[PDB]
Amino acid sequence: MDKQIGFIGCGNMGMAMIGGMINKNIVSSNQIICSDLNTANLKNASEKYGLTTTTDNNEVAKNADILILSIKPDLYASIIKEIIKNDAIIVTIAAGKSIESTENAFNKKVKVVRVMPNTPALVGEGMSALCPNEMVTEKDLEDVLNIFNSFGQTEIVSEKLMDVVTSVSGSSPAYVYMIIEAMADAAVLDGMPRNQAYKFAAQAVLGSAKMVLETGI
Amino acid sequence: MDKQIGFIGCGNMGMAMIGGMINKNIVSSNQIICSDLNTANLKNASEKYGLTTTTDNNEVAKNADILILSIKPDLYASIIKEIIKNDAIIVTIAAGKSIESTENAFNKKVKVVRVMPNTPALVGEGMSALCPNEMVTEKDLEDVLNIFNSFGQTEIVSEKLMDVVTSVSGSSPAYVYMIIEAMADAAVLDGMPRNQAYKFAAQAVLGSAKMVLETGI
Repeated sequence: MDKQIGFIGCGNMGMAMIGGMINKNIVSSNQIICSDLNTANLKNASEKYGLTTTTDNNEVAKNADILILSIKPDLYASIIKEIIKNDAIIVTIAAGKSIESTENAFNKKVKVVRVMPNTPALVGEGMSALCPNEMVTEKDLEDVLNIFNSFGQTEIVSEKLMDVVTSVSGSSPAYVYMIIEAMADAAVLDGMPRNQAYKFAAQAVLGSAKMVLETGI
Repeated sequence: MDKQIGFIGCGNMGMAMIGGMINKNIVSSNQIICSDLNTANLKNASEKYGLTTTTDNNEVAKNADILILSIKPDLYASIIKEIIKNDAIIVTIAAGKSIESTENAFNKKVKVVRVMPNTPALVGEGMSALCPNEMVTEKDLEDVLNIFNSFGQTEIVSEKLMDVVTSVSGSSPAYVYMIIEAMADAAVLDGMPRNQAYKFAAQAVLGSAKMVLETGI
C-alpha cells in the first residue's frame, strides 16, 4: 500500500508490527513514522529499520493514514485529536479500552479498529483479534488485516469476545511450556542433548498445532 | 539446484516433500520423477505437480542425483541397484531401517542419508532428523538439508537417537490435541463459536512453540 503508517509507541510490539510489514513488503520504511516516551525505543526503531522517529506525537498523527496506538492503557486518554487526517484509521492495541471509549476521546466520527494481538507476533506467529467500528469501510478493514496478517493470523470478533481472546492467549504459554518441557525432558533422559531436545519438542508442538489450524476445522 | 530428484513412493509424504521443494523454488517440476505401487498416487502427483511419473522403479533410479525412498519398511529389501548413478545420494525415510542395513542392500560404497520426518511436513512445519553415512560429502548433506528445510526444520542426529526422535513426534499429537481442545472448550463455554475457538487455540499454541523455538534455547 501507498499509505503512510504512524506508530505512537514503538516498544516490542510496535517493532514486531513494523518487522512484519517490511518482511512482507506491505510498506517501505520511508512510509513509516514513530514516537515513543522512551528514547531507547526510538533509537532501536531508527537503527533497526531506518524509519522516521520523532519526540512529538502530533508529528506522527499529522500525516498518518493508519495510526497505531501501542501505549499503556493508562495513557490513552492523555495522548488522544484535531490534527489527525479526516479519513485516518485509528488502531488500538493491547485492548483494555472499548471502541465506545476511544470514539468518545476523539469526539468526532472516527474510523476505529480495536485489536488484541499477542506476544508471538514478535516471532511472526501472532494471533490477532480485530473489531472495527461502523465508520471503517471494507477496504479500510482489508488494509488493517493485511498489516496484522504480516506477522500472524487474524480473526474478526465482536467486542464482547475480546475477554475470551485475552483468556486464550494468556493461558497458552503455560500449557505449551508444560508439554514442551515434558517432551524435552523425556528425550534428554533418553540421551538427547538439551538444546537439540527443546528444538525437536518445540517444532513437534508447532507442527501439530499447524495441522489443526490447516486440516480438520 | 540443477539436480534430478527421484521419488520411489509418492503418497502423502512424497507429495509433501515435492510441494515444499516447489514452494521454495529448490527444484522445478521438470527435474522430478516418481513411481509408486499405487496408481492413484501416481495420478495425484501428475495432476497436482505435472512431474514425470512411471511404473518402473528403475526409470526413477536411472537418472536421479538424489533418490528418495518412501515405501513400506517391509518393501525396502525388495526395491533396492546396478542402475543408480555412482554419486547418487540415497535418502531413506520413515526410518525403521539403519544405515548399515541400507548399505548392505546396495552392497557397494553408496551415499546414504537416513531421515526421520514427521506428519506436519504435510503442512510445511515438519521436524526432520537426518543421519548421513561417511560417503556423503559436506555439499551432498547441504543439498539434502535444503530439501528438508523446505517443509520444516532439520537436525543432524546420531542413529542411536532416532528412537528418541520417533518418541517425540509420536507423543506430540496427543499432547497438543489435549491442550488445544482444553483452550477451545473454555472459549466456547464463554461464547466463542467453535470453528473460531479452534483457530485461536491452535494459533496460540503454534505461536508459543515458535517463541520457544526462536528465543530462549
